[PDB]
Amino acid sequence: NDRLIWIDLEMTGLDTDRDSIIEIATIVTDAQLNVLAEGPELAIAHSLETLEAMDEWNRNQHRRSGLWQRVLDSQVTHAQAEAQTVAFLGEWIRAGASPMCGNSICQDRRFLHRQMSRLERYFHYRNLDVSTIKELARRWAPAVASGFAKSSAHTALSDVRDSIDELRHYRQFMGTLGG
Ligand SMILES: [Mg+2]
Repeated sequence: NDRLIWIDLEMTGLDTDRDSIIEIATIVTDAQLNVLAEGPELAIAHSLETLEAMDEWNRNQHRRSGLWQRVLDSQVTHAQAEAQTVAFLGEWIRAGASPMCGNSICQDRRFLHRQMSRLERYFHYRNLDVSTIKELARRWAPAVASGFAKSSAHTALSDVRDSIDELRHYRQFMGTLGG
């Protein structure tokens, strides 16, 4: 172990039962949050009809980021993206060792469970959600949030990259627990 798998996904919506994963990205860091390697960043093939069926903020966001065009042009399926990610991970850590790390990852895990089971099982059942710390800061030390801002970026790779930086930021104000 001593290595963490960070992941983030983009979806068509919020319904963990109906919506679909359209983009995925992973990053492996050591226990001290140093990036060791960036995994494949894949947009997943979906029909134009599926994209227009999304809400409004969703459509605008993905349009502006360019993900909308990557999805239509993509030739990668859920199974293909799953296989490549698992292969990437296989070169850094054995299955079942690392918790799933990121922001609001419970939501992500529920999507993986349905569309990318093999990848879901590659994770330890434990989650490492930066949101938990964000919630505590918000209630106990509001000022601590003022020092961090998320990247302008939009892709999943920058999002996961921001999650690591966010924890890295909070760690400075965690005292003894921060190490
Ligand atoms: Mg996310």
